[PDB]
Amino acid sequence: HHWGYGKHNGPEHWHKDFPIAKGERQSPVDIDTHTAKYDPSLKPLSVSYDQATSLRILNNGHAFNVEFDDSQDKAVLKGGPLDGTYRLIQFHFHWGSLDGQGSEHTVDKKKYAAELHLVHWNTKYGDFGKAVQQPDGLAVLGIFLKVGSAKPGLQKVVDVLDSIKTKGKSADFTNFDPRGLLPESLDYWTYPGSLTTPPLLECVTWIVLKEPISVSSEQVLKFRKLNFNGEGEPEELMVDNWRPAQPLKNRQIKASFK
Ligand SMILES: CCCSc1c(F)c(F)c(S(=O)(=O)NC)c(F)c1F
Ligand code: NA
Ligand code: NA
Ligand SMILES: [Zn+2]
Repeated sequence: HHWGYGKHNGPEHWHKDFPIAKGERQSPVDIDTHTAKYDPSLKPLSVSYDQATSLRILNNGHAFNVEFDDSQDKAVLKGGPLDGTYRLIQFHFHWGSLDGQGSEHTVDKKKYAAELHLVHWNTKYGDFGKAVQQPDGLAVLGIFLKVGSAKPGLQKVVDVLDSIKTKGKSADFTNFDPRGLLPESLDYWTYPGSLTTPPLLECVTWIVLKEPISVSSEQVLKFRKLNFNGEGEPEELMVDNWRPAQPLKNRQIKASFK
Protein backbone atom coordinates (compact mmCIF):
# COMPACT_ATOMS: atom_id res chain seq x y z
CA HIS A 1 0.00 0.00 0.00
CA HIS A 2 2.63 2.56 -1.10
CA TRP A 3 1.91 6.15 -2.05
CA GLY A 4 0.50 7.17 -5.37
CA TYR A 5 -2.26 9.29 -6.80
CA GLY A 6 -5.65 7.57 -5.94
CA LYS A 7 -8.53 7.72 -3.59
CA HIS A 8 -6.76 5.45 -1.14
CA ASN A 9 -3.10 6.43 -1.50
CA GLY A 10 -3.11 9.93 -3.17
CA PRO A 11 -1.85 13.27 -1.87
CA GLU A 12 -4.25 13.62 0.99
CA HIS A 13 -2.87 10.33 2.45
CA TRP A 14 0.84 11.07 2.20
CA HIS A 15 1.20 12.71 5.60
CA LYS A 16 0.70 9.31 7.32
CA ASP A 17 4.01 7.97 5.92
CA PHE A 18 5.63 11.41 5.36
CA PRO A 19 4.59 13.81 8.13
CA ILE A 20 6.55 16.67 6.54
CA ALA A 21 3.58 16.76 4.08
CA LYS A 22 2.00 19.21 6.61
CA GLY A 23 5.29 21.14 7.02
CA GLU A 24 6.14 24.78 6.79
CA ARG A 25 7.53 25.04 3.24
CA GLN A 26 5.60 22.48 1.14
CA SER A 27 5.09 22.64 -2.66
CA PRO A 28 3.39 23.26 -4.94
CA VAL A 29 1.54 26.55 -4.19
CA ASP A 30 -0.79 28.88 -5.94
CA ILE A 31 1.10 31.85 -7.30
CA ASP A 32 -0.93 34.99 -6.59
CA THR A 33 0.54 37.18 -9.36
CA HIS A 34 -0.77 40.40 -7.80
CA THR A 35 0.79 39.72 -4.42
CA ALA A 36 4.14 38.35 -5.75
CA LYS A 37 6.84 40.92 -4.83
CA TYR A 38 9.01 42.29 -7.64
CA ASP A 39 12.58 42.06 -6.49
CA PRO A 40 14.72 44.35 -8.80
CA SER A 41 17.86 42.74 -7.31
CA LEU A 42 16.96 39.18 -8.62
CA LYS A 43 19.46 38.34 -11.46
CA PRO A 44 18.58 36.86 -14.83
CA LEU A 45 18.49 33.11 -14.74
CA SER A 46 21.50 31.40 -16.37
CA VAL A 47 20.54 28.19 -18.07
CA SER A 48 23.61 26.56 -19.58
CA TYR A 49 22.46 23.46 -21.30
CA ASP A 50 24.90 23.39 -24.33
CA GLN A 51 26.86 20.38 -23.04
CA ALA A 52 23.97 18.39 -21.66
CA THR A 53 24.25 14.61 -21.85
CA SER A 54 20.94 12.72 -21.63
CA LEU A 55 21.32 9.01 -20.98
CA ARG A 56 18.11 7.25 -20.38
CA ILE A 57 14.38 7.62 -20.06
CA LEU A 58 12.62 5.78 -17.28
CA ASN A 59 9.04 4.96 -16.20
CA ASN A 60 9.30 4.89 -12.36
CA GLY A 61 5.66 4.24 -11.76
CA HIS A 62 4.92 7.89 -10.88
CA ALA A 63 6.12 9.80 -13.95
CA PHE A 64 8.75 9.33 -16.62
CA ASN A 65 12.25 10.76 -15.99
CA VAL A 66 14.76 11.82 -18.66
CA GLU A 67 18.14 11.35 -16.83
CA PHE A 68 21.38 13.18 -17.51
CA ASP A 69 24.97 12.54 -16.73
CA ASP A 70 25.53 14.80 -13.73
CA SER A 71 29.12 13.63 -13.01
CA GLN A 72 30.50 16.88 -14.45
CA ASP A 73 29.31 20.52 -14.84
CA LYS A 74 27.69 20.01 -18.22
CA ALA A 75 24.07 21.23 -17.92
CA VAL A 76 23.87 23.78 -15.05
CA LEU A 77 21.51 26.33 -13.62
CA LYS A 78 22.89 29.38 -11.84
CA GLY A 79 22.16 33.07 -11.29
CA GLY A 80 18.50 33.93 -10.84
CA PRO A 81 17.94 33.71 -7.04
CA LEU A 82 20.70 31.11 -6.64
CA ASP A 83 24.13 31.27 -5.09
CA GLY A 84 26.21 28.62 -6.56
CA THR A 85 25.89 26.14 -9.29
CA TYR A 86 23.29 23.47 -9.69
CA ARG A 87 23.65 20.45 -11.99
CA LEU A 88 20.82 19.04 -14.02
CA ILE A 89 20.12 15.44 -13.01
CA GLN A 90 16.71 14.76 -14.63
CA PHE A 91 13.47 16.13 -15.85
CA HIS A 92 9.93 14.88 -15.70
CA PHE A 93 6.38 16.11 -16.04
CA HIS A 94 3.08 16.07 -14.15
CA TRP A 95 -0.13 16.03 -16.17
CA GLY A 96 -3.85 15.55 -16.09
CA SER A 97 -6.58 13.27 -17.39
CA LEU A 98 -8.02 16.29 -19.21
CA ASP A 99 -6.44 19.49 -20.64
CA GLY A 100 -8.04 21.55 -17.84
CA GLN A 101 -5.80 20.15 -15.07
CA GLY A 102 -2.35 18.62 -14.62
CA SER A 103 -0.05 21.36 -13.33
CA GLU A 104 1.10 21.35 -9.66
CA HIS A 105 1.69 25.12 -9.37
CA THR A 106 -1.26 27.27 -10.31
CA VAL A 107 -1.25 31.01 -11.40
CA ASP A 108 -4.18 32.98 -9.88
CA LYS A 109 -5.79 29.51 -9.37
CA LYS A 110 -5.40 28.65 -13.07
CA LYS A 111 -4.35 25.02 -13.77
CA TYR A 112 -2.31 24.18 -16.84
CA ALA A 113 -2.46 20.89 -18.75
CA ALA A 114 0.93 19.82 -17.47
CA GLU A 115 4.13 21.05 -15.75
CA LEU A 116 7.73 20.25 -16.59
CA HIS A 117 10.26 20.03 -13.73
CA LEU A 118 13.97 20.24 -14.47
CA VAL A 119 15.66 19.06 -11.35
CA HIS A 120 19.11 20.37 -10.36
CA TRP A 121 21.31 19.79 -7.30
CA ASN A 122 23.75 22.16 -5.61
CA THR A 123 27.32 21.14 -6.46
CA LYS A 124 28.29 22.34 -2.69
CA TYR A 125 26.87 18.98 -1.67
CA GLY A 126 28.60 16.65 -4.08
CA ASP A 127 25.62 14.54 -5.15
CA PHE A 128 21.81 14.52 -5.37
CA GLY A 129 21.33 12.27 -2.34
CA LYS A 130 23.25 14.51 -0.03
CA ALA A 131 21.75 17.67 -1.53
CA VAL A 132 18.12 16.65 -0.72
CA GLN A 133 19.01 16.71 2.95
CA GLN A 134 19.92 20.42 2.78
CA PRO A 135 17.65 23.41 2.81
CA ASP A 136 19.32 24.84 -0.35
CA GLY A 137 20.08 21.45 -1.96
CA LEU A 138 17.89 21.59 -5.10
CA ALA A 139 16.79 24.10 -7.66
CA VAL A 140 13.75 22.96 -9.68
CA LEU A 141 12.93 24.96 -12.83
CA GLY A 142 9.21 24.65 -13.41
CA ILE A 143 7.62 25.34 -16.84
CA PHE A 144 3.88 25.19 -17.56
CA LEU A 145 2.45 23.40 -20.65
CA LYS A 146 -0.72 24.59 -22.38
CA VAL A 147 -2.34 22.72 -25.25
CA GLY A 148 -2.18 24.46 -28.66
CA SER A 149 0.61 24.28 -31.31
CA ALA A 150 3.06 21.35 -31.02
CA LYS A 151 6.41 21.70 -29.31
CA PRO A 152 8.80 20.16 -31.88
CA GLY A 153 11.57 19.82 -29.25
CA LEU A 154 9.23 17.56 -27.21
CA GLN A 155 8.52 15.04 -29.95
CA LYS A 156 11.60 12.84 -29.39
CA VAL A 157 10.34 12.26 -25.82
CA VAL A 158 6.76 11.55 -26.89
CA ASP A 159 7.87 9.10 -29.59
CA VAL A 160 9.83 6.82 -27.11
CA LEU A 161 6.99 6.53 -24.56
CA ASP A 162 5.47 3.45 -26.12
CA SER A 163 8.79 1.69 -25.19
CA ILE A 164 8.45 2.52 -21.46
CA LYS A 165 4.80 2.04 -21.07
CA THR A 166 4.87 0.32 -17.70
CA LYS A 167 6.55 0.81 -14.33
CA GLY A 168 10.29 -0.06 -14.28
CA LYS A 169 10.81 0.13 -18.03
CA SER A 170 13.70 2.17 -19.37
CA ALA A 171 15.23 3.01 -22.69
CA ASP A 172 18.44 4.57 -23.98
CA PHE A 173 17.91 8.25 -24.51
CA THR A 174 20.98 10.00 -25.79
CA ASN A 175 21.52 13.33 -27.50
CA PHE A 176 18.25 14.86 -26.24
CA ASP A 177 18.59 18.59 -26.02
CA PRO A 178 16.51 20.12 -23.14
CA ARG A 179 16.89 23.65 -24.63
CA GLY A 180 14.08 22.59 -27.00
CA LEU A 181 11.62 22.62 -24.02
CA LEU A 182 12.25 26.24 -22.92
CA PRO A 183 9.94 29.15 -23.69
CA GLU A 184 11.36 32.40 -25.11
CA SER A 185 11.34 34.37 -21.83
CA LEU A 186 13.19 33.43 -18.63
CA ASP A 187 11.05 35.78 -16.44
CA TYR A 188 10.27 33.78 -13.26
CA TRP A 189 8.72 33.58 -9.81
CA THR A 190 10.75 32.06 -7.00
CA TYR A 191 10.04 30.82 -3.44
CA PRO A 192 11.40 28.20 -1.01
CA GLY A 193 9.56 24.88 -1.05
CA SER A 194 9.78 21.13 -1.29
CA LEU A 195 9.75 18.03 -3.47
CA THR A 196 6.16 17.50 -4.60
CA THR A 197 6.34 13.70 -4.21
CA PRO A 198 7.40 11.72 -1.21
CA PRO A 199 9.71 12.09 0.61
CA LEU A 200 8.44 15.68 0.28
CA LEU A 201 11.79 17.02 1.59
CA GLU A 202 12.00 20.79 2.11
CA CYS A 203 15.18 21.25 0.02
CA VAL A 204 13.96 23.13 -3.11
CA THR A 205 14.44 26.66 -4.40
CA TRP A 206 11.59 26.77 -6.84
CA ILE A 207 12.01 28.86 -10.03
CA VAL A 208 8.68 28.89 -12.04
CA LEU A 209 8.77 30.49 -15.49
CA LYS A 210 5.92 32.91 -16.23
CA GLU A 211 5.67 31.94 -19.91
CA PRO A 212 4.19 28.53 -20.68
CA ILE A 213 5.21 26.38 -23.60
CA SER A 214 2.55 25.09 -25.92
CA VAL A 215 2.31 21.43 -26.79
CA SER A 216 -0.29 19.73 -29.01
CA SER A 217 -3.21 17.74 -27.96
CA GLU A 218 -1.61 14.74 -29.60
CA GLN A 219 1.61 15.16 -27.57
CA VAL A 220 -0.21 15.25 -24.24
CA LEU A 221 -2.51 12.40 -25.29
CA LYS A 222 0.58 10.28 -25.60
CA PHE A 223 1.61 11.03 -21.98
CA ARG A 224 -1.82 9.69 -20.95
CA LYS A 225 -1.20 6.32 -22.55
CA LEU A 226 1.55 5.51 -20.03
CA ASN A 227 0.80 3.25 -17.12
CA PHE A 228 1.37 3.50 -13.38
CA ASN A 229 1.36 -0.35 -13.13
CA GLY A 230 4.07 -2.88 -14.06
CA GLU A 231 3.79 -5.13 -17.15
CA GLY A 232 1.38 -7.96 -16.50
CA GLU A 233 -0.36 -6.06 -13.74
CA PRO A 234 -3.83 -4.61 -14.40
CA GLU A 235 -3.85 -1.35 -16.49
CA GLU A 236 -4.03 1.96 -14.60
CA LEU A 237 -3.41 4.93 -16.89
CA MET A 238 -0.71 7.36 -15.66
CA VAL A 239 -2.92 10.50 -15.47
CA ASP A 240 -3.41 13.12 -12.70
CA ASN A 241 0.01 12.56 -11.18
CA TRP A 242 0.00 16.10 -9.66
CA ARG A 243 -0.11 17.25 -6.05
CA PRO A 244 -2.54 20.10 -5.46
CA ALA A 245 -1.53 23.53 -4.11
CA GLN A 246 -0.44 23.55 -0.46
CA PRO A 247 -0.67 26.40 2.09
CA LEU A 248 1.81 29.22 1.51
CA LYS A 249 2.29 29.73 5.29
CA ASN A 250 4.97 32.11 6.15
CA ARG A 251 6.38 32.64 2.62
CA GLN A 252 6.65 35.41 0.00
CA ILE A 253 6.79 34.62 -3.70
CA LYS A 254 9.24 36.95 -5.47
CA ALA A 255 9.00 37.96 -9.15
CA SER A 256 11.97 38.72 -11.45
CA PHE A 257 9.71 40.99 -13.52
CA LYS A 258 6.97 43.72 -13.06
C1 LIG B 1 16.98 9.78 -8.21
C2 LIG B 1 16.64 11.02 -9.03
C3 LIG B 1 15.16 11.42 -8.85
S1 LIG B 1 15.00 13.24 -8.68
C4 LIG B 1 13.23 13.79 -8.51
C5 LIG B 1 12.05 13.11 -8.97
F1 LIG B 1 12.07 11.86 -9.59
C6 LIG B 1 10.80 13.72 -8.77
F2 LIG B 1 9.67 13.09 -9.14
C7 LIG B 1 10.65 14.98 -8.14
S2 LIG B 1 9.03 15.71 -7.84
O1 LIG B 1 8.88 15.94 -6.27
O2 LIG B 1 8.10 14.64 -8.42
N1 LIG B 1 8.85 17.20 -8.64
C8 LIG B 1 9.23 18.19 -7.57
C9 LIG B 1 11.78 15.65 -7.74
F3 LIG B 1 11.68 16.89 -7.17
C10 LIG B 1 13.03 15.05 -7.90
F4 LIG B 1 14.04 15.83 -7.46
NA1 NA C 1 30.08 17.80 -26.46
NA1 NA D 1 23.46 10.77 -7.72
ZN1 LIG E 1 7.91 17.12 -10.33
